[PDB]
Amino acid sequence: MNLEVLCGRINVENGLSLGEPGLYDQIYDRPGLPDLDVTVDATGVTVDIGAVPDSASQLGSSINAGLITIQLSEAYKINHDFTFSGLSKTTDRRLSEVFPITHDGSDGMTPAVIHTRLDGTIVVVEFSTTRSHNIGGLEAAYRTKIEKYRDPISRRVDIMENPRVFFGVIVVSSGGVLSNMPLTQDEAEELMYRFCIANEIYTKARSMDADIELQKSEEELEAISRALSFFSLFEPNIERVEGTFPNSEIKMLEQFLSTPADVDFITKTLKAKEVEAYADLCDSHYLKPEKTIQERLEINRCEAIDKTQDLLAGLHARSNKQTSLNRGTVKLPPWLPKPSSESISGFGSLMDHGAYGELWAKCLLDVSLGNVEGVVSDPAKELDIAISDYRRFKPALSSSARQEFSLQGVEGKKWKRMAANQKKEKESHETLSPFLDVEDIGDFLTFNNLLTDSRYGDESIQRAVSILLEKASAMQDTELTHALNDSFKRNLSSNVVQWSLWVSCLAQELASALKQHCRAGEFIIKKLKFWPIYVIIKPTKSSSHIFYSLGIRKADVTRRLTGRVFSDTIDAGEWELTEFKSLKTCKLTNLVNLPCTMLNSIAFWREKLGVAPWLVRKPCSELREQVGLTFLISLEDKSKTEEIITLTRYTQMEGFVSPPMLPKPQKMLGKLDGPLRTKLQVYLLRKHLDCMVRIASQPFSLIPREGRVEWGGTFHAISGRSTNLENMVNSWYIGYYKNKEESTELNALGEMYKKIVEMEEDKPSSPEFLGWGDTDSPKKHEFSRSFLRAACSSLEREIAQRHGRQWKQNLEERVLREIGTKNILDLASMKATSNFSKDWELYSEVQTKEYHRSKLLEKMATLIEKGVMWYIDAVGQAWKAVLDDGCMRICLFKKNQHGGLREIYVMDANARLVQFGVETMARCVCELSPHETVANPRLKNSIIENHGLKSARSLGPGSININSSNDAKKWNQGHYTTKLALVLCWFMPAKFHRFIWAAISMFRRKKMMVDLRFLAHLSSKSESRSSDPFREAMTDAFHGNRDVSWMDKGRTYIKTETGMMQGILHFTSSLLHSCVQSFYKSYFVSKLKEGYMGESISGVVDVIEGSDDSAIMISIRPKSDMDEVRSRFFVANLLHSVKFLNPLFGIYSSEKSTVNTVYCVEYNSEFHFHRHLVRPTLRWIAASHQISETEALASRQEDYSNLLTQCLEGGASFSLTYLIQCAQLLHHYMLLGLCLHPLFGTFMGMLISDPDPALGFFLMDNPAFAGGAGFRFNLWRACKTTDLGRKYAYYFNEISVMVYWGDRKKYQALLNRMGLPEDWVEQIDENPGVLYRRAANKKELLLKLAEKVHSPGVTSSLSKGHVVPRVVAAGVYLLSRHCFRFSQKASLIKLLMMSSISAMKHGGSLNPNQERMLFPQAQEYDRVCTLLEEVEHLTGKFVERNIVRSRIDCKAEDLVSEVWFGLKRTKLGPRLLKEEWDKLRASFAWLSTDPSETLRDGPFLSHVQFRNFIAHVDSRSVRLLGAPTTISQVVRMNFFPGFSLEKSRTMTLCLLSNYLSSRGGSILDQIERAQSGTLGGFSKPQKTFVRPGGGVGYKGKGVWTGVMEDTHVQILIDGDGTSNWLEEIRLSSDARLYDVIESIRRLCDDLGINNRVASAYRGHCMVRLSGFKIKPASRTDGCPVRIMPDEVKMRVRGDILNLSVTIQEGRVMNILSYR
RNA sequence: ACACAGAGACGCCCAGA
RNA sequence: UCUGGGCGGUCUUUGUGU
Ligand SMILES: O=c1ccn([C@@H]2O[C@H](COP(=O)(O)NP(=O)(O)OP(=O)(O)O)[C@@H](O)[C@H]2O)c(=O)[nH]1
Ligand SMILES: [Mg+2]
Repeated sequence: MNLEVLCGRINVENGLSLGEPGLYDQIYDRPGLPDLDVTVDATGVTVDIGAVPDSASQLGSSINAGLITIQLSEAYKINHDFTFSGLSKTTDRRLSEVFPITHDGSDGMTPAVIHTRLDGTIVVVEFSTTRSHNIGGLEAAYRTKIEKYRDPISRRVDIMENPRVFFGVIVVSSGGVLSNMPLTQDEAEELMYRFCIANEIYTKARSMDADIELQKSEEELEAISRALSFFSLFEPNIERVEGTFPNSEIKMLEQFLSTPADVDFITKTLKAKEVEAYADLCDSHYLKPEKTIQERLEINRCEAIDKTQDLLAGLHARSNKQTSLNRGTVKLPPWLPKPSSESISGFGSLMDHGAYGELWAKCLLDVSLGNVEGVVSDPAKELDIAISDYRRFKPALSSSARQEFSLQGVEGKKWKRMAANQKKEKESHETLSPFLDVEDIGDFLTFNNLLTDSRYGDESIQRAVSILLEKASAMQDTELTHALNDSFKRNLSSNVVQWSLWVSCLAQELASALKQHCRAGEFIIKKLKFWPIYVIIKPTKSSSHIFYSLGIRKADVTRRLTGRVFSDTIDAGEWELTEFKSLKTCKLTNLVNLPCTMLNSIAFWREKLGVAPWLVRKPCSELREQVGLTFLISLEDKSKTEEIITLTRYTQMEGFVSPPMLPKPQKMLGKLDGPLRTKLQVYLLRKHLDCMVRIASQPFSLIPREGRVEWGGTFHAISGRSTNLENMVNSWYIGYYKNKEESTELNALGEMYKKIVEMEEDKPSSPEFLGWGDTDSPKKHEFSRSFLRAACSSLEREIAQRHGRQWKQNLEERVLREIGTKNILDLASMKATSNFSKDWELYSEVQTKEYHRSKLLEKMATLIEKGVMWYIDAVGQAWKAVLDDGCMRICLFKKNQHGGLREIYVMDANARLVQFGVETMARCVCELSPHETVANPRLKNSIIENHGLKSARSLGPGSININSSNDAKKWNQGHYTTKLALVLCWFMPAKFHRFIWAAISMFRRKKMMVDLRFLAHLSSKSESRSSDPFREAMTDAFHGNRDVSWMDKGRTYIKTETGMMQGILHFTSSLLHSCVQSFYKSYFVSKLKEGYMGESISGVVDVIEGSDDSAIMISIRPKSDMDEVRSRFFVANLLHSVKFLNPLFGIYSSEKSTVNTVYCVEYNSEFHFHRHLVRPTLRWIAASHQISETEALASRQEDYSNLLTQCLEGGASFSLTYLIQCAQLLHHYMLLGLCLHPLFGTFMGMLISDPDPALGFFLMDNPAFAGGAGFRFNLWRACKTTDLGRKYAYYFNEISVMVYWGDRKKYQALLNRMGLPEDWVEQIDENPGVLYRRAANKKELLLKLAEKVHSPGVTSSLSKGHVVPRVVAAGVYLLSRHCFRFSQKASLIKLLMMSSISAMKHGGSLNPNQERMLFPQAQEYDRVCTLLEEVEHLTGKFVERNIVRSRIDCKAEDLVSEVWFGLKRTKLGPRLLKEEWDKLRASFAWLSTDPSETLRDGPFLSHVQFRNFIAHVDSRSVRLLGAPTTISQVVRMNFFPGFSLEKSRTMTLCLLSNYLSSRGGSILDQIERAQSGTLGGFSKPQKTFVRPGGGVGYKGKGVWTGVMEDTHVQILIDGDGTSNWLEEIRLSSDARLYDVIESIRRLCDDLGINNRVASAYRGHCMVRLSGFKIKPASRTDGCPVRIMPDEVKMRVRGDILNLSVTIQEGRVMNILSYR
């Protein structure tokens, strides 16, 4: 309506004013809604408006009741345009036209109505519209708009004299209209009615997928616009880029894009590599001349024997050549005493039994003469501290004793220069000969007494564990849990676990003593709390060695562990003593975790051999061998020890190689080099050599049975005993029992510097093979441009075929959106960033200063403080800094892995911002690839599974499948970082090239810090005498005696030009490997088409690729016996030619690859053996004890639950899950101070009073469904069935026990460097909308940063390695010194008494309101709890080798945000919105539309707690392994292997029974929640005028929108009065196209639909669908298959079962009715 | 004792003889 | 080379992705 009257009524007097916000609610009565007929075209959406329904209150003058139309591009403002079009005047002007330019960057955006004709003013009446149901969101919108538009106007005020400006804001919502210019109630009513009718139009229009998936709002368009503006105005100064980085000319990119691939070179090179591969495969694999398989195997065995003997001779020639040595693998005594109690006759016989005897006697004399206090803590003294709220001796050791101790490292620094110490040091470096006699290790492994019963079931430690386990099982006390508990007791009464108990106690007590220091000659003596073993301890410091000597009376040792693998013990008169041994912080974790490790090992290797936990059987040879091997690996904890058994997987996968090809296990002799320093290493190496000889002698026998393919003849990697396939795969994985987190000494940092340099120094001198020309015999780091063009074109063809034509525009828009939506804060994280700069280059200046890495969060917050809020506004500054620097800065360390040796690089702050854009670009490009899995996880378990279906469909029954599991070597340093730029720039638009090329061109000069301490100890070592050229290379490179290109005179860095870094260009290299795999796929299809005699071989080829590990799968069908051999030969040639085709692409095939394997593939350690999927369970079983350093006590339990779930999903039965949860309980209580605190039993007794998990109680899963339910499920069960619910209800009615680690010394400092305000809580409270959205301004980003830094995740992120020793070192004072915090400092005994004195003031239970508030998922918890009583006793039968994968399965966050702030986040319409909000109000009565009303009248003081509450309100799904009512089936099948415990038609019958019985609520919602589909209806009801039509109406238009099989089915329908036909069809999920088509046709024929009329649309399309049949997407005719609430009458028909779902016309549609 | 085809660690900072 | 004392979320130490 009129604007001049609205403008002229205001009068400006002095200057700029904001006005007064007037709020006008609904005052006058409102009519209904006019009749609206909306139709969506291919170019616009148009509305016909009917008569206004009886405007008795003069409301509706603005509407015209005629015809209106809008565009698709203008549709997203369908409210903001149509509501406000009466006041809209076409101006297209900015204030910059009427005000002089102040150069503030505000000269381009039109700010809505800016009517100027009032005495020379500008008003800028700027407009808005919201869906808020309250005032708080309206106030937030007003504040956001005024903050957006206030500052530039005030900046532009002062340019002219006497300003007259008067800015204003209008906001319209359903609840009312708030403004600031003078407005009367009538036009406010008009605007609100226009808003209601426009919202109705928008609701009708939201049944169109062109608008549902349209751009959300102006935020996405503005992000795309700013990204476009940055990308079109970014000058990287390319001449400088060429001047400072090598190989940075644009001409490489121009010639790659312009000059096509030379077909003649490709044709010549392919036949050259084909004949080379044929010659190599004949020569190496013995085909010329012709021979049988047997003699081929014998001569391959001869080659293997010769190669192993050559390696043995080479290792023996560099050793000390000794065939006998007395060395113990386990350096701990074999004592297994009987612990009784605290027990602190010729004490002179120890003096003359050596130096250790002298020390022990002169210590025990001080013990007897001195004070008992100090050795152990008195219970009374510790109890006197909690309620009321170390022994050191200096013996005069002799010179001989001091020298003997210094020989073993005790005070060895002072006696370094003596002759004996120097001789010991010289002999220490000697390598052991491989021919050393190690028969004792094999004798111990084969025969031992580790699993024999120890008979201490009535022991106090076992009594404590038993009572705690009985209390944990008291709430579930049935027969099955009792049987498995008794089995755990038997596993706790073995000899090995009883030895491990006192060993773990010693390790934990050493970890406690690691923080103590002693003077020269002082020692610390203690007694084990249970066992009568005395420990003498020499502490140096925490980061150095701890020394210990053990002593025990000869009468207290009841029995010993058999075997000669133990170190010699000194035999004195009445005591047995052990020499001084050393440990470190890293080595203690394995010894702490020892009894749990043995318990889990016994459980796993007991069930894997087929004996039940509840059966009694004597241990066999192989079980003892596996347990002893695990014991020795855990006790030794050395990298070279586990490397040999790690390589056994790659060695033993070669036994699956099919003819014609021989097994090649002797290719791994290259990685088996290196010195051997222990007897166990020698034994493992010889067993590995024997395994290679046995593998080369005979392959694994692949037997085709009646319905499945099986493998026989498989055997253990080390012990060599014949076992099953699963046992072999698991035995490949015993080497991960070593700790990941191994502290690396400085002397090992040099050798890991080799891999950076040893491949850099061989850079080719000519860069004309680095991307310029073509080469048929390429050196490493070189590649062919033509081959890269061919592979890139092949992947381009694949992407265009899969995602339709003009896909580059979609890729451009998604890349622009992804870049624009990124802010500064998302890249801020608690990951380490480098601090290396130009000031750190010269060692002559940084010799004293020590280098510390900073946090990325701190630097990103520093950039936030400087007024940088968007990501694109920092990349330019980062590139300016990097280009001025001239190089990219990197700092290194070592990865704490198991698979080998690996260096890890860390960027500075500048390079990360540049790398992030390229990373997102490459990820978005790889998302289009149909065989890339790094960005598409769903393809990991899809391509392998669907290959069988494709082979069955295309080739039919009887298909031979041949696989190749390729792995690349040196994936990072091999790729010269010009290939990746070319590959990325092939797929990207033309205007994005000049940033992609630059950002990747900075990887060609890498500037890497080396360790400063390494430089300090190398500077004073200018003379080197090592038998390795790299050591002297480092020495004279640092000292400048020679010239190298990778280190200069006195520089703290190394230069690296060739190669990328690890994972830094992960997605781009994934794209490159996808291109290579696509080229190989096309080439393989071509060769299978051209045949071998000219007759084609009918076969299917598909490839999968990740980062460097790929797999090629080829299924072929021979037609005869003679054809099969030739076809297998041809396929073997094709799969072998990749090893020579890869160097043309610069990829080097490793010896880790297993080529030409039938019915077997490995991709990501996921071994697919035909229809039997194999996972290594031992990795997750060994992963069940590393926990994160957390502050709350229950968080330890939830971490244990997470690790337990990880162990369950790896393929473990529920019995192992229960047993390893028992071991987790034991581990948690030992960390609580079970073996280090005198006051545990009383603590134990106090847990009689209260089983509170927050106070230190461990909850246990139900043994039938253990691991699959979280910790919160156990908490819920305990609250319902025990008295814990009373305590929780009392605590809630009154208104958790958490401990600070280091009292937040670092955290607070991390706060103080940021400078964040301490008053941010009220700023969050006053604008509730700062969350639930992303960001809009600098202040809200700062507030979100302050919210991020005050989070549990960032709190539990400053923890360092060796978490278990640091946790257990606090176990001596966790109970009896004030360390916990309650919701000041108080000991946990005090917390238990405070809980106990309030236990008398307890009553009732948890009402439904509190348990719904606290325990949000209670419904499915009860549903899964009520499905467990059907099987409760050990009743069943023994009847598994068919293990496959199985899976077991609006929300309030969107609802609250939409209601309170009007942000579109829900699919549901207004009716369902009101219904869901009413249900949420029924859930919590304190909720209200006003945010302030909910804040003030709620239990949360500020909005952040409310936000975390809503986040915690909002599904748990678990993946298992087993054979192919579902819950009952998987529980019955997955309890124990081979043992049973006592479209889907069945689901359709269940739904029908529910419909006839009406057990639940709406049957439509029950069907939808059951994942069945077929729910929806019309939105244009096919307008019906008169009967003469074909069904009265059925003419003109019509759309059916609904959900079937989780899709957005939006079938367009149209009739001409004589027939009805579909027009366009849209689908969301393309999982099962054929079943969806069948269901669609079945729905269609019930109403009557013809597909004769094809279409009128020839645009973008993925599949074109003719009549009831799939056709090619663009051939002819068809229709464009496109990928992007009331129940009144369910009557039935006759003679057929029917469900009347008649939506808007007299025809019945069927859901699942049928006959 | 740990690390290593001999680079390290086996204590480190403080005023006093 | 001795004398007194002080020393822990110490440092080493943890990157790119899923
Ligand atoms: O922790 C990791 C592990 C793997 N990766 C990335 O994944 C790649 C493959 O991981 P990889 O174990 O195969 N190492 P690679 O350099 O290929 O040599 P090799 O072990 O002999 O085959 C590596 O080259 C890294 O780029 C990481 O970035 N971080
Ligand atoms: Mg690899």
